Amino acid sequence: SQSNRELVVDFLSYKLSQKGYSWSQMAAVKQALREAGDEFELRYRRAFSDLTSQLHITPGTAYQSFEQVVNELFRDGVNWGRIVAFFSFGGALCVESVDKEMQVLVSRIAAWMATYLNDHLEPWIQENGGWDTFVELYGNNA
Amino acid sequence: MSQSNRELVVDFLSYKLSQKGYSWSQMAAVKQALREAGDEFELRYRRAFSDLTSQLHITPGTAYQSFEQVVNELFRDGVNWGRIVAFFSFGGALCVESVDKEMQVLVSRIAAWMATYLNDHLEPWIQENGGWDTFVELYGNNA
Amino acid sequence: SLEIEELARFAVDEHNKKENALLEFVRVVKAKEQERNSIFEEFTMYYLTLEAKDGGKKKLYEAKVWVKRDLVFGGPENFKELQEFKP
Amino acid sequence: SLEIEELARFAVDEHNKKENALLEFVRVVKAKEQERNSIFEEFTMYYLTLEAKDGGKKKLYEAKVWVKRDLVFGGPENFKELQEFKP
Repeated sequence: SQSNRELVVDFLSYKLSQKGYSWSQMAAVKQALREAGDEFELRYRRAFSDLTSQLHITPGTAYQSFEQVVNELFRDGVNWGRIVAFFSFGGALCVESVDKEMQVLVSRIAAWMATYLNDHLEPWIQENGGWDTFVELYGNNA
Repeated sequence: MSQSNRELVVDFLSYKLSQKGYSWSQMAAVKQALREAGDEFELRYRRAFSDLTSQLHITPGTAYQSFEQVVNELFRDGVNWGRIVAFFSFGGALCVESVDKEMQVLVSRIAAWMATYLNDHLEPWIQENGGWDTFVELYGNNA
Repeated sequence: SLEIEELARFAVDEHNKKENALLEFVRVVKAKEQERNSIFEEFTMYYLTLEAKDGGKKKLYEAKVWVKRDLVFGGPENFKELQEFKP
Repeated sequence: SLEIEELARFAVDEHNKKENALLEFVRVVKAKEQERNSIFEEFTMYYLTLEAKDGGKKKLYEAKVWVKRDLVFGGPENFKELQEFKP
């Protein structure tokens, strides 16, 4: 019923997205960031391999180790491209974790990513017009 | 802090996992299977589906009864997973047609109509046929 | 193996109807099936080698028969179709 | 202006390297620039008209030079490439 509403909204959001429309501004941001991640992983296959190889997450990995490697993306400053790289980095660490039957780490990586956004990126995002601006600069919307 | 940033993290991780055949959650697996089924339906039944969509053009005047009457055709011979997918695809087509006519306000009404139709006419069959988890095992592309 | 014989009979009977021919079904020599059953459609393709008499003379024929049901817009009815029939 | 001069000088050098030629840069006569960019990459595209000496005689040449920047991993040190060079 509430699950049935959630399926209807997800499906309609997808069908609108396929034509360049969006359910909501949040749906448009989710779609733009999904697409941007795929483009990033295509364009930066080799350089991205170099970044993921620097952190093999185990149950004993501390946030501080993730924070130090992520900081490398942002040493020259924050921009939307580097924020996309940061999301792709998190996604690759999750996939790697599941591949190794260390599913326990997916929830932890999500928490780390939210910590890193709060601490390092959100001030820049809010003074640069928010995710609404990202969709304006990257989204393929009608 | 930011609940929007948390939602974008979860959405992006759900997507990346799904691309490798993994699922954030059982709900994420149901959503992905229905997205894929809707795509397959629209490719296979392009011609017959166009005969269904042509029967209803929604305007501010259109009552739920007119929507119900057309969707009722779909399920005349009974409910099955393929017809449920068609139902979702029909609603998707009505939402795209609405936005094409600069009437996005109708999208929320169509979503409400679809949720009403599901709970009223389809949920009893879904529950006695093993629910959406049955749909995923059968149809899902999962690792 | 019994329901294969009915499809082979159908292939001969369908070939005779369509080509104004009088081939006489003797038996199924061999049969292969490939299937695609989804939430949308039931599809079986049968490759039958059969023996039939053409003016009393037994000869070998291969027939391709398709059986389909559309689970979305179709009836309870299946649909048999002869695709190919050659010696 | 000095950045335009560098790109004109690069265009002549790259032409001479590619075509075993000896054109001598004199000056830039006009420069147009367009920008193409995504969140990952910046292109600044220069349409240069330049004067160069061919065997000591001044002639006009059109060059197209691209300056590319990787916005994710790149440094300040950009990448020049010569796309076209014609009299």
